[PDB]
Formats: sequence, C-alpha cells, structure tokens
Amino acid sequence: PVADAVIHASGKQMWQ
Amino acid sequence: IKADHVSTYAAFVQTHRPTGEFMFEFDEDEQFYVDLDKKETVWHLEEFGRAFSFEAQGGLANIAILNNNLNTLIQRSNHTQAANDPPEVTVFPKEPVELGQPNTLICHIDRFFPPVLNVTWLCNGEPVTEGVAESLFLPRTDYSFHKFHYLTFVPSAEDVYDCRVEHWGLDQPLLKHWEATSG
Amino acid sequence: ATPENYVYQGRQECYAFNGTQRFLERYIYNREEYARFDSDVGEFRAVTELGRPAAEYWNSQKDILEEKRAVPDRVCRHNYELDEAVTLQRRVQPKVNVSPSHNLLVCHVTDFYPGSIQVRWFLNGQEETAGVVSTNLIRNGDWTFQILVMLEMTPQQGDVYICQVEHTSLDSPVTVEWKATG
Ligand SMILES: *[C@@H]1O[C@H](CO)[C@@H](O)[C@H](O)[C@H]1NC(C)=O
Ligand SMILES: *[C@@H]1O[C@H](CO)[C@@H](O)[C@H](O)[C@H]1NC(C)=O
Ligand SMILES: *[C@@H]1O[C@H](CO)[C@@H](O)[C@H](O)[C@H]1NC(C)=O
Repeated sequence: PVADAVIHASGKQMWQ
Repeated sequence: IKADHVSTYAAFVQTHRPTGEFMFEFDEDEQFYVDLDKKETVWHLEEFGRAFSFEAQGGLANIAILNNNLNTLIQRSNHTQAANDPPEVTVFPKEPVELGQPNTLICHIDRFFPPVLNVTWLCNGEPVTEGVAESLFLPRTDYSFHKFHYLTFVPSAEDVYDCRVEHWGLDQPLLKHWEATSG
Repeated sequence: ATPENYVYQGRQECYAFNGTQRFLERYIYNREEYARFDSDVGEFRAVTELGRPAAEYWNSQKDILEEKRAVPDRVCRHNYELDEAVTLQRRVQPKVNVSPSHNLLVCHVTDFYPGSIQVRWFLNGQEETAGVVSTNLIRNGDWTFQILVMLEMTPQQGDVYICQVEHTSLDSPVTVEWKATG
C-alpha cells in the first residue's frame, strides 16, 4: 500500500 | 567513489520479457541471481554454491517492490518511455585459436536499452539453437545493459560464424562476422 | 514501431575501502536515477524532480533512515567478510601464447583472475615500449579475463622475443619465448 516503497538490503550467508 | 572492491545488488523490472531480474555482482562479475520462476538462487560458479547461500525470497520481495514503484513511476512520468539505445556487438574467442582444438566463441552485446534482445549464433549460415550459454542482462553504471552469449566450437579454416542481434534500436538485424583468421 | 515498454531499476552498492563501507541505494526509472540514499550523506536525496515525493516521505520515516544507515555495518561489512574468505581468494593463472599475426607479434594472455596483470615485451633482453599495443582488459563474463598485447617487430635472424606476465596467482613471472625466423 505505498506509492514509493524502499527496497530492502539482505546479505548472503555461509552455506548450510 | 574510492573503492578496493564494489559489491552490487542489481535488479530491474519491465513490461516485456524478461519482466524481472535480480542478481548480485562483485567487481562487475555476476556471482548469483534469483531465478524468479524457479524461486531459487543460482550461483555462477559451483565453488560459490558450496561456500554461500542466499534466501531467494529476498529477491522475490524486492522484485515486487520494484513492480510497485514501476506502476507509480509510469503514472508520475506521464507514461514516459525512453529512447532505444542500440547495442554494440563484438565477437571474439575465449582461447587462442588453434585449428582442431576446442574453443568458445564469445559474443558481447553492450550499451543497449531497453533490456529486450534476440541473439542467435549462425554457423555457416545455420542457427545453433542448443548447447549455447548466455549471461543475464547485466547492469551498467549508466543504467544501460550488456550481455554475453557463448558458443562451443572447434576452429577450422572453412567455417564462418555470425552473432545475429535483434534490438528495437536497430533498423535491421545486426550481424557480427567472425572466422578463425579474424583479428 | 517500438512497442510500449517501461523499465524500473534498483541498485544497492557497497564500496569497500581501507576497512570502511560506503553504501549507495539508487532508484531508477528507465535510465534516469531519480532518488538515492548515500551513507556518506545519511539521508535520501532527490536526483530529479521525479524523486522529490519519495525522498521527502522516506526522510520522514526514521525507521527507514536508521535501517539504511545501518546497512554499511549490517549488510555491506557482512557480505564483504564472506567474499574476503572465498571470492577474493579466487586465483586463476594466466595462460600465455605467443604467435605471429605490418608484422605483429601477439601475446595472448587468457583465462586469468583477478584482472590486475602486468604484461611486458622484451627483445634480446631489453624491454620494449614502442610498437607495443595492448587491448584493454577483456572481460569474458565467466569470472575470467583475457588481454592481447601486440608488438610491432622487425625480425632478424637470431632475435629473441620474450613476453613476460606478472599476476598475483604466480609466484614468479611467466615468460614465453619466440625466436625469430627469417
Ligand atoms: C505531466 O503532465 C502534467 C500536466 O501538464 C504536468 O503538470 C506534469 O508536470 C507532467 N509531469 C511530467 C513528469 O512530465
Ligand atoms: C525477437 O523475435 C520476435 C520474433 O521471433 C520478435 O517478435 C521480437 O520483436 C524480437 N525482439 C527484438 C528485440 O527484436
Ligand atoms: C587508510 O587508513 C589509514 C589509517 O591510519 C590512514 O592513515 C590512511 O590515510 C587511509 N587511506 C589510505 C589511502 O591509506
């Protein structure tokens, strides 16, 4: 529901 | 900006195919992307897949946000559509050309916009439709795109190759010629 | 003739230098960046008039601002530590080929990573600088590079041309010798 939405920064991780 | 290394998440959406792309690059090389249809992370090198993991949901979530802002910016810009920037095409081998030794022909398509493209390898005029690899639509810092297409081949003196490129900014299909003696 | 098409792009860039991280978030309509967050500024800024409503609203949400100010430590530093232990350890040694093509000797150096490379031409033990024409670094797109360094030569009988390559993947320089015929 927002006109101008911000993208969110997520990182990679060490493999399982 | 002064930087020893640059790490960039790059994503885009558009009306035509491909409608979405989400990838990460390190020093200008694509390290992984999120296959939006399979909803999973694809790593460029197998060693990366064995060392790292990335939640594909984060890429799908940002693509939806990008689609939200696209609709908003379409209306706010009064439906402004940008001009077509035609592509630059170069063809060159990966390895030094030795007749009979397996090699990989590389077609590099550069500085184009929008990211809508047809590329076809021609071997002696005949399309090669299988066993051909290609990169994503790779981002540039000027927000146009570039792309790599790959063709495994065995060099021979008689053979002739073409990278046939179609783009909206081109009046006709663009054919970049290559042969074993091409410098 | 051009079909209707609109494009929206997003960028999240982390710049590592000297132990620090600088974060840049870019919002782009077609090819026009209209809004941007820079961790050196600490707030959003409008790059064009299309971004004024976004930058004004986002700068009013302290939860958004605090999240973006923490990205250099929470994401950029986090990702960099992982890439330091794997991606920055990637070493692919250059392969060096010398062959003849006025008269040009070509040093084709292939399939190396990382991109920083030194390629020098020697004639009978003396380094040459004139008549040396290097391509730029050519990115193959598969996490390898190549480079072609050409030397214009007048080959006498008994001339010894050496192409020397230095690269972080090499403990000692790689030299390929081409003894002139004719
Ligand atoms: C869209 O058109 C309206 C009406 O003329 C104008 O006020 C507005 O500035 C325009 N916006 C853009 C981005 O051209
Ligand atoms: C690609 O080819 C299809 C037909 O196969 C055509 O409709 C489309 O316009 C082409 N795309 C470009 C960018 O030329
Ligand atoms: C890096 O950090 C050190 C820390 O003392 C500083 O002296 C130096 O000026 C900084 N910049 C460069 C380019 O080394």
